[PDB]
Amino acid sequence: LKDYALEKEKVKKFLQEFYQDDELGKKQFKYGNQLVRLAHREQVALYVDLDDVAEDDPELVDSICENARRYAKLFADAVQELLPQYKEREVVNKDVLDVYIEHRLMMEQRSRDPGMVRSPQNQYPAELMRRFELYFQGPSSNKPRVIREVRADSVGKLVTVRGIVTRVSEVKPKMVVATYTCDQCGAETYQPIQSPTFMPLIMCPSQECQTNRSGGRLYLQTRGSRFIKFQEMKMQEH
Amino acid sequence: RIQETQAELPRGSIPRSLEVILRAEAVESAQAGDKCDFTGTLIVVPDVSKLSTPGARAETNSRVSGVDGYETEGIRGLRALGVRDLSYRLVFLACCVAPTNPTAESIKNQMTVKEWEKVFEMSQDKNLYHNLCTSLFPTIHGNDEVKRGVLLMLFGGVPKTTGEGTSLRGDINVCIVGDPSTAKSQFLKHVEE
Ligand SMILES: Nc1ncnc2c1ncn2[C@@H]1O[C@H](COP(=O)(O)OP(=O)(O)O)[C@@H](O)[C@H]1O
Ligand SMILES: [Mg+2]
Ligand SMILES: [Zn+2]
Repeated sequence: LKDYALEKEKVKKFLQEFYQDDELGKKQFKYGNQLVRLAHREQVALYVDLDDVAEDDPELVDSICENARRYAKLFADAVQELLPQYKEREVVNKDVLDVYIEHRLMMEQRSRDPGMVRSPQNQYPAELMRRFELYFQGPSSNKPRVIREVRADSVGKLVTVRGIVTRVSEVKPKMVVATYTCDQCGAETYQPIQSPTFMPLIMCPSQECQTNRSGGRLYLQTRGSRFIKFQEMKMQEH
Repeated sequence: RIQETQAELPRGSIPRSLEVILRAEAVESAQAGDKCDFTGTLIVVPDVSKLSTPGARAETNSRVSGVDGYETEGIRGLRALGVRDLSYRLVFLACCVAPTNPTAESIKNQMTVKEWEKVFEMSQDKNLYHNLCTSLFPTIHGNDEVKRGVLLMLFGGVPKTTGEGTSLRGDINVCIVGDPSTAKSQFLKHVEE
C-alpha cells in the first residue's frame, strides 16, 4: 500500500504538466485551458483520458483500474485544490447555487479567525461547494468485456462494455447533500447521502443550541440542497 | 354512499361520490337506488394511507433533547415527541333525509283530501283507457297498440301460489321488433322517464 499524499501530488503535477496535443497542429496547454474554463461556469464536468496518463506512469493506471472510486475522489480533490490558482476573474453571470457558494465563503472569511480551534464537524462538506464532475475514459489497451462474464472478481474494477439499449428512465433529480436549518439559530447543518434511502434528522448539532440546550429542531430546505441528474439504463448482449 | 346526479354534471366530468352517516332513528331510511335530499353537516375525519409523501404533522412544544445512549434518532425520536401525520377526509353526517319528490289503507291515509278527490275523479272515467295512452306518449304518432300494451304491463297482474309449493307468475313482459326509425326507443325512454 502507498500513501495517498504522494499520489495526490503526482496527480496534481500530471494535471499541470501536459502540453503535447493540439488539433490545429501546434503545442497547446490543454489541461490548463480546461482548468481555466472550469474556474468559472464555462464547463461543468471534466473527462480524463487514461491513455495520456500511460505515457509517464502505468502503475498509476493499474491502481486506478483496480481501485477506481478512491482515485476518482482523489482526482476531484486535487482539481478542487488547483482551481483557485488558475482563477483570474470573478463570475460575469451567476445563478442561485453560485450565490449560495459565494455567500457561504464570504461569511466563512468574515467569522473564522486563523487561530481558533475548529471541530472536524464544523467544516463544509467537500462536494457541497464543488460544482465540477470528473469522469474517466477507458484505456485503449483494455479490451471490452462481455456482460455474461463480469462476476465477483470484477466488483470494484474499471470496465468497458458494449451492448444494446432496451430501457431508459426519465430524468429526475437525485439528492447529494441535504441542508437543514435550526428552529432557533442561524446555523446550517449538512447531511451527506451515500445510500438508496436515508433518515432525516431532528435535533440541531449547532454549538449555540448545544450551549443553550434549547432543543431546536431542524427543517429541510430544497434551495440549499445539492441535486444531480440521474438516469437508469438497461443493456443486453449482442 | 351517495352520488351526484346527472343534472349537476359539468362538461366531461364523472359524478362525484360522497359518504353519508346515519345515527339512531335516521338510520332506517335511505334505501339503495333512491334519489333523496340530505340536510346535515360537513365534517372532517382522519385517514391513514393518503400521504405517500411527507406532509403536515404534529409535535410537542416541550424543548426536550436526547441523552447519550438515548439519542432522538428516527423511530425513537419520532415516538418520544409524539409525532402524528395530519391526514384528513371529508364526510357528511345527515340529520334529515327526505325524498326529492314524494297496505292500500296506508296509501289512502297518506293522500290529502284534494289528492283523493283527484284520484276519485280519475277512477270513474272510461277515457282513462284512452287519455293515459295520449298523456304518456304525446309526441309519438300512431302505434296505440304498443301504448296499450305498455300500460297493461305497467299495471301488471296478481301473483299466486299453489298448494304443491309451486308459484305462478304475476308480471308481464313485452317485446318490440320493428324496422328502423319506427320510434322504437322512444317508448323505452318514455317509460324510463
Ligand atoms: N311515428 C313517429 N312519431 C314521431 N316521431 C318519430 C316517429 N317515428 C320516428 N320518429 C323520430 O325518428 C327518430 C327515430 O329514431 P329511433 O326511435 O332512435 O330509432 P330506433 O329506435 O329504431 O333506433 C326519433 O328521434 C323520433 O323523433
Ligand atoms: Mg333505437
Ligand atoms: Zn440550531
